Amino acid sequence: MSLQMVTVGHNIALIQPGFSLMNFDGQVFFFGQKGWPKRSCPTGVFHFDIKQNHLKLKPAIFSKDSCYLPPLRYPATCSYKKHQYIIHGGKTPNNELSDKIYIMSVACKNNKKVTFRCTEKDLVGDVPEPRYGHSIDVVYSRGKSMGVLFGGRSYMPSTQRTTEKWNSVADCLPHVFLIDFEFGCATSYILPELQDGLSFHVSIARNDTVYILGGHSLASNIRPANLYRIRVDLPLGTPAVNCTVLPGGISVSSAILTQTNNDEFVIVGGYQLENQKRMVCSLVSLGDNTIEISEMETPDWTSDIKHSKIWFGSNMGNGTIFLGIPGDNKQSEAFYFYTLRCS
Amino acid sequence: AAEFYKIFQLEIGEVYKHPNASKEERKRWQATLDKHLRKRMNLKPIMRMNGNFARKLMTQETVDAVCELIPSEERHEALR
Amino acid sequence: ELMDLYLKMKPVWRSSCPAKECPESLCQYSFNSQRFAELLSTKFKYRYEGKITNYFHKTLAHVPEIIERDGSIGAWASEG
Amino acid sequence: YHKMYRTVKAITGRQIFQPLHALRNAEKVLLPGYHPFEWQPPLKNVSSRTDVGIIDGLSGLASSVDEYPVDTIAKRFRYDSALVSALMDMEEDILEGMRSQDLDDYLNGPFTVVVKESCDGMGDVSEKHGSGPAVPEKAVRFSFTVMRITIEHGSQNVKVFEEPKPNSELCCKPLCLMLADESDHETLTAILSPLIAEREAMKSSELTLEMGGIPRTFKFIFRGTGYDEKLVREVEGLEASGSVYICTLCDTTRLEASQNLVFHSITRSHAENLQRYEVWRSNPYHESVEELRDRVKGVSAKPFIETVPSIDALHCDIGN
DNA sequence: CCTGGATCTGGCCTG
Ligand SMILES: [Ca+2]
Ligand SMILES: [Zn+2]
Repeated sequence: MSLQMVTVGHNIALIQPGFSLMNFDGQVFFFGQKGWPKRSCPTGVFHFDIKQNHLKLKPAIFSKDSCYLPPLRYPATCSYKKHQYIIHGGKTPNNELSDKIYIMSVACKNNKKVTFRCTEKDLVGDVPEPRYGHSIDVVYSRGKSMGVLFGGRSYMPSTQRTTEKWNSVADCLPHVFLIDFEFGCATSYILPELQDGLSFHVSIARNDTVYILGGHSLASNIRPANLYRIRVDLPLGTPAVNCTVLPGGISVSSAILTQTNNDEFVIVGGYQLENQKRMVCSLVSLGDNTIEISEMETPDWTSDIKHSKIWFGSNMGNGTIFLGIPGDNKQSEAFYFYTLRCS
Repeated sequence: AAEFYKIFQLEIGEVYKHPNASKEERKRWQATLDKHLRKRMNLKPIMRMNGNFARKLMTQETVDAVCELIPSEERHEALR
Repeated sequence: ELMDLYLKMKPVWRSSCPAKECPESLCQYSFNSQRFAELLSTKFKYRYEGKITNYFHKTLAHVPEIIERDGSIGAWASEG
Repeated sequence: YHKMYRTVKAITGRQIFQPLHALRNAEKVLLPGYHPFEWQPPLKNVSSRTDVGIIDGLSGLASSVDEYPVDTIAKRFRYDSALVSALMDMEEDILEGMRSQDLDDYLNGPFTVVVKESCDGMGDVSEKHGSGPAVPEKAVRFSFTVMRITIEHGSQNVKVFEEPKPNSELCCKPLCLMLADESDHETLTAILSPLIAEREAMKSSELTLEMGGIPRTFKFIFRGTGYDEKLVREVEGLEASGSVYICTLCDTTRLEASQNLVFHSITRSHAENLQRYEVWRSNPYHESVEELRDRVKGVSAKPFIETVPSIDALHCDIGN
């Protein structure tokens, strides 16, 4: 639980809330900059490098056949395994939502060079609506893979939306979607165990089971302490989706997931209420068919974190998260960033 | 009022126990005090001290908001 | 002669209706533009050979087309 | 005014000025949200409420702790309501204009208005003390004027009303005031997209308005001429001010404009920038980044305001 | 013994 302050060079004005870190082969990469991508880096993805508590954001070019994607501001990330990376949904800089799936993978690597490849996957069937704040995961059942997508937040539909309430958002429908990446097919599944919308939840994947927990429901304005488990088996016919409500859940929203050990996850960050901050850390020790969410010791927070109202971060991948604080009135550099080790 | 402002900024850093400090530690003490004064006393921060800032600063509510950021309590009763 | 060319060219993009305020300066804007261009290229070779500011390009290149299209430019300005 | 009225009524005995509650009650006749009006067809994503005045320009942007921190204050008029108010106070001018052109007064022909739009941010507007968000010390105003009104009589087109002093401060009618930064793109798009949605809806319909005992019919043409070069490059999606592509109206580059300097033609548009940004993000030809930018001519972002190809003259004077 | 790129770096364009 070592907590260190991290300085950063001349691109601190590029990190916004809602960024995303992809960990390719122990190397961290930044995505989701602020504003449309400048001529200093036309792709938008960067080389997230820290040593000696100093950070530098070098550019990272794409392949020839890749597609130049907009900087999504609240997407759903996923770690496939020919190792690749799945992003879907989120806000563009012009505040509309995107319904695409982009797949990120390394085209070539040279002596400290990287060139990604980004292709766009087309979804047919029950196409989910463009949204943000949701979550996607992949499961491995009977030697096959399937992308499970739970709902998030979006605008009003295109007939009920008026310009006097144009940016008003509403929680999505609580369906569950099964996305087949190698064919571009999506089938919705309505489940009676899931009644409310949910957004900014954390989701832990396994062989065939996903454990969604936390998450703020907009329509009734609560952060309910629930814990669902979705069991997906893949027979020859339709895949059978089964949600069972479990007890023992916690009540957060937009907390940060990290994987320290195998079958071991830490929950850090997020909010308990509006005026309240989740200042404790939840140790989630998995099993083959069990979830044991327990409280660990808390990391000694400094006084500029204990009195902020906002913070945000993501998972660097190697058991270390990277969170940022709003500095103060912009007037200097507007953000203080930290790092946090987890064993 | 500016002299008391410097006292407040020097008490949240415990300079009576850290008699040496860098530039950046003092800058961070100033930024922390600015954020907490805006959060508590609804005061935007300024570089040139005014008179209305001076009347709104020399209250007991501001020393409660500042005493929220001192670790000790002898410094609390001294500032009080 | 540079300033004479520029003052022959200014009341076309400044007039609120240049076809009914200065048609004589409007009807030969192309000749004054080319004369201004060759005097930038020849007598001022040390500054505008390989680079030119944007508003010089907008002023010399486009504005007969814009004044044919809309009718005025100073009416559609932004001083209001 | 209260001091002046109070001491004039105290000296003369008479009541020369009206007390300011009467001013307030006579003020609401001209503020937005007073008159009846009917769109034909109805406007998409626009309610038909006819009493909407000063509304929060956030338009219900979610201010919770879980998502993107917004820190701007905005107030605005609904666009069609403001166009109705600005058409209704200059009723007498339209009537006198058609009178002086040997037209009737009972005529209800389809008027073609032309409305000149302009937006520019400001600096050093000081933030106040007190409760509220962490507002930046910059303001952005969106405003419009009404340049010409042309009615069709017979076969040809006659004009009725003309703004006689078009760059006045008496005719730049305000529409939206936000405390944002025009450098920032997220909050700018978030505040400004309702007005663009209303304008895009209003571009393809008709307004029916009762003007002096007679219902008459209007339709609009919006021209966004009043933006400086920085805002046009930042909004229409082109590269910034120091690129190698210079002109926001054509595809020329800086060196080849230093060589030719006279012989060009206006080429850029809004729909062309839409097709170009789709070309940039779709990448249909698998080209590398440099030849992609050379194919797409510097378009590398999604435009979100249709701005006409024209030139601001004030900053042209200052630049020369 | 370069040398071919990484990387600054100061000038220029608009506010
Ligand atoms: Ca300005
Ligand atoms: Zn040009």
